[PDB]
Amino acid sequence: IKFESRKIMVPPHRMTPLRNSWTKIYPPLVEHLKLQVRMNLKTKSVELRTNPKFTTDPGALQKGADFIKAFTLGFDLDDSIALLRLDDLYIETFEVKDVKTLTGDHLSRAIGRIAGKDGKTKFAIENATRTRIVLADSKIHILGGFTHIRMARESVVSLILGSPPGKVYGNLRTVASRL
Amino acid sequence: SQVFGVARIYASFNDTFVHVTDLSGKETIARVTGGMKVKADRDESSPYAAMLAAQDVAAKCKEVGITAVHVKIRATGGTRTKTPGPGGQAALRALARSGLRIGRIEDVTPVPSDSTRKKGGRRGRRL
Amino acid sequence: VKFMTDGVLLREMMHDFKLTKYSSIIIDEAHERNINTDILIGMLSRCVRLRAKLHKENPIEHKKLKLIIMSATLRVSDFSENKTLFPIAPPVLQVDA
Amino acid sequence: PEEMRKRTTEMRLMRELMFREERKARRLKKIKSKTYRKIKKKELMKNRELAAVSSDEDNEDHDIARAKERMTLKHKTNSKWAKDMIKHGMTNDAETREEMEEMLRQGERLKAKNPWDLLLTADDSTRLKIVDFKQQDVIAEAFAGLPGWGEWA
Amino acid sequence: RSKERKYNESNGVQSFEVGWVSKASANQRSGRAGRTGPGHCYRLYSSAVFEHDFEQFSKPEILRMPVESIVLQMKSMAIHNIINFPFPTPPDRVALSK
RNA sequence: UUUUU
Repeated sequence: IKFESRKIMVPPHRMTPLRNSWTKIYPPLVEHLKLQVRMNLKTKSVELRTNPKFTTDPGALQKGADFIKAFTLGFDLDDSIALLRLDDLYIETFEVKDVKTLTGDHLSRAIGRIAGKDGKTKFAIENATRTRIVLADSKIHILGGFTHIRMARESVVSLILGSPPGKVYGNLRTVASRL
Repeated sequence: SQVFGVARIYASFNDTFVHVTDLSGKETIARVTGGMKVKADRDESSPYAAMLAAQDVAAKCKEVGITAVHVKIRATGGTRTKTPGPGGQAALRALARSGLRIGRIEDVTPVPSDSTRKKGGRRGRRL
Repeated sequence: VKFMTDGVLLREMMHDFKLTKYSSIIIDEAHERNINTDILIGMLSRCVRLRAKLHKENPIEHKKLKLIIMSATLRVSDFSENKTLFPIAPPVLQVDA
Repeated sequence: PEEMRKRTTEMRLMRELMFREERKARRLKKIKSKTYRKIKKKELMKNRELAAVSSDEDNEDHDIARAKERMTLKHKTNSKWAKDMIKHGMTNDAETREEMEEMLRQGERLKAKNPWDLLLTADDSTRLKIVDFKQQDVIAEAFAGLPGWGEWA
Repeated sequence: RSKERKYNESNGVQSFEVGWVSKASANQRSGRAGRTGPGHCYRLYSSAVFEHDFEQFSKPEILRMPVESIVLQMKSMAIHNIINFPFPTPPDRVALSK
């Protein structure tokens, strides 16, 4: 357990939620993982370090950094905590333009289709596929198990390509039953 | 007492590479890929494949004398996705657990100022 | 010598746990297995040990409490073999007539 | 003073807020699909009905509304739109027939003629102030059985 | 035969059912004779039914009815860990949970 | 059916 450090830059639009949730972020990092936590206000980057005399799990530092990173991407705290709890969760990230070059109102409607009315469609994918989805403008992040994120990705991509939400919803029930 | 190399991780859709080289990048120390550690071609991009590849290079690097590596993770980039996949994320975690000191982690994905056309076509791809 | 409902002892215990007023406590008709009776025996097992310990510490200030469980067709294992109730198995007396 | 800085921030939040409604309002403005607008209208009528936002109409209010309807007869099939759809076989379709019937029912509505809310505040103030422990816990005992914000933490 | 109140915890439905008494309960009924003189107990069921169908003892009171009052009282004792309380027969976890 | 401070 050698002295190591990680730096995770916080984008400005995630600083204020980081403030309100800081009380629930440093306890698990400093207690379970035995990590030395700090935020450099000058650089606005969360700094994590291994304490050689106290830290014991070699994977604590990287485990903590991914947890901070998950919150940074826009995932709620409790969902990010799942990265600390478990060891088999990964984040899939891809853009709308990667699937299809959509611009103007076509891009706006594609984002609206993925989220659905009142976010119903996004929750439908999240529940069926056992994953969490953050829809940041045209940037989509999916969190979950490796086999699970791929299933959610396919359901999302079908929506981008133009498949109506209703048909995608039925497909979610089928895979959900298989799960 | 502390020798640095560079650990290049190329996380594509259908495979993950873990390549460790000297600081310059000319000399290869150990290249292991997801395919060399799995029986079925479906699981080459699987995180489990990356972990085995990362552990193998970590063991090999310790034999050579390399004790720390700078991580330069990258995706396919170009006209395709720019963020490393879970195969790359898994490879990074395994390298940390291996005891090999992680110096600095940066994303070096090839990002185009503006690129050629994408292979999908007007209607898109990746059904 | 005072006859009373189980709930009366429960409340008097609410107000004074050591039952300093009493020299002995009789739980009659224990075969009925009443919920209140079960609670009282569970609490009194603990009380009597407490008062014996205090008597050992200071007999003049603190005195012992004698506990009697009275029943007809008791499943004696429920109260004799239950070590959580009584770490030492109490003696059992049978009236043969 | 530094209170001036506080004033600028409060204005900045208010400006950032007004933009957000403008962007959302601009986008909802462009969508003018009948199905989308129909769903929103239905949900709104439920909320207003459930919350009773609309005041009850007095008998005089109903009479005035009925008077105008009789004066005009604006909700019969002699209107330009209703006559246009009817005379040209466009009302045989289900959807345009619903709109015609919707119009007609709305017109019909206006044509119709021993001796034996105050929300309870369950806060601590409304309380029966009755008056009746550590040693009893000793009796139980005898039974047996922002940090790190800017500095390293 | 006795008409017992059975409480279905899963749905909170209360039912009254006529079922066989326990052997001890039957023995207690037979004991009502013999208090003032030699007496007889005429049972309207065969010994075959008695030995097989009759339970030895009826279920304790604690396992049949709600325990919300008892939990509150014990919590007022600062008996925080009711699970570790030395019960004669501990109550079911589900009943405690509700 | 019982039954309780």
